[PDB]
Amino acid sequence: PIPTWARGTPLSQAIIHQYYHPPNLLELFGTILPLDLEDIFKTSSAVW
Amino acid sequence: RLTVDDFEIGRPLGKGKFGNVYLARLKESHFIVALKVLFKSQIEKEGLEHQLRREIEIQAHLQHPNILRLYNYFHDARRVYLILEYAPRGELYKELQKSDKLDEQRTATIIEELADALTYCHDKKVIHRDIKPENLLLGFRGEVKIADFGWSVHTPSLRRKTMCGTLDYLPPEMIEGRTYDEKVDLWCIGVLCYELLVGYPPFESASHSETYRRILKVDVRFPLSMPLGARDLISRLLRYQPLERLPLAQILKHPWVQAHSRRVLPPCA
Ligand SMILES: Cc1cc(Nc2cc(N3CCN(C)CC3)nc(Sc3ccc(NC(=O)C4CC4)cc3)n2)[nH]n1
Repeated sequence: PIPTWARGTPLSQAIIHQYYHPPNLLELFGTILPLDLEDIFKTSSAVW
Repeated sequence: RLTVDDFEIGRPLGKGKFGNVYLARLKESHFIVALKVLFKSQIEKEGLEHQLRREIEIQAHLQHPNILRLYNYFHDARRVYLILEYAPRGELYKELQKSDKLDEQRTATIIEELADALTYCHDKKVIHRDIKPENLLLGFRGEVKIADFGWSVHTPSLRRKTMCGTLDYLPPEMIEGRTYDEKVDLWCIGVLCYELLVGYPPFESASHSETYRRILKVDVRFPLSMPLGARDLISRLLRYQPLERLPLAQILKHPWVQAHSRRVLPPCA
């Protein structure tokens, strides 16, 4: 059973809405913190 | 802040083909996303700990309308969660499979969009190394979203050696084991442009070995129906010598791209 928001005309309308009314993504999702492999599990490529 | 419980799941995407990917939305704001779930056990079993880190750092650093956005990631004891942009028209490969090929206008538009995204990437010292139809998703108005960063690398020096990508798209300098730079991406734009207009890639063959030889010889065979402007663009990108290839800035100004591109920019503000 697929939620009603996630198909048909309701998804179409929400997609339209989101596309033309973009939100503030920062306050919605925050900064992306550096990935700490030690906490997750246990060269020039990091110089931005 | 964010955890699994801040999202409602809508439905699975891609039928397992792309892993555990769901249409979802924030419970509060109803902002729609693709949520990708990775099992840590499975990452560890495939020793992809470092590839995960790489992919996330690169994706985090890239904000462009033709690059599929990573909004953020989080993790619980058992899983890693990527909060990715939802591309509502899905896969270019599917779109390509409807007609087996694309018209000048849709192709030109994709070319302009990739040259723009990759200008942005190269200016940040990111080389993609795997541009091809199957790595591209489609936005609300049909705008290309570079969606896979598996072979991508951040290299300030723009010097690398690793064999990367996909057989039919491999540039000659990689096959030759030379040092290479950002110009591997220009080669792939050329292969892509050919494949979208013709329906098959230009070096395709029955074996890996024969494909390698076609690539090294730049054995491109244009069908007679190929529009003249596209033939020009492709022949100027599919060059053996990397520096002879049409640079991104000249791709964007190419008369065929100018004439047939109908690129739209996503709204903002
Ligand atoms: C990540 C992502 C995926 C999307 N959108 C979609 C959309 C889609 N659709 C199925 C076909 N209808 C007609 C439209 C919606 N089917 C897939 S099936 C699919 C699922 C995942 C991926 N790719 C990845 O997960 C890679 C990037 C990490 C590609 C296709 N993905 N937006 N963002």
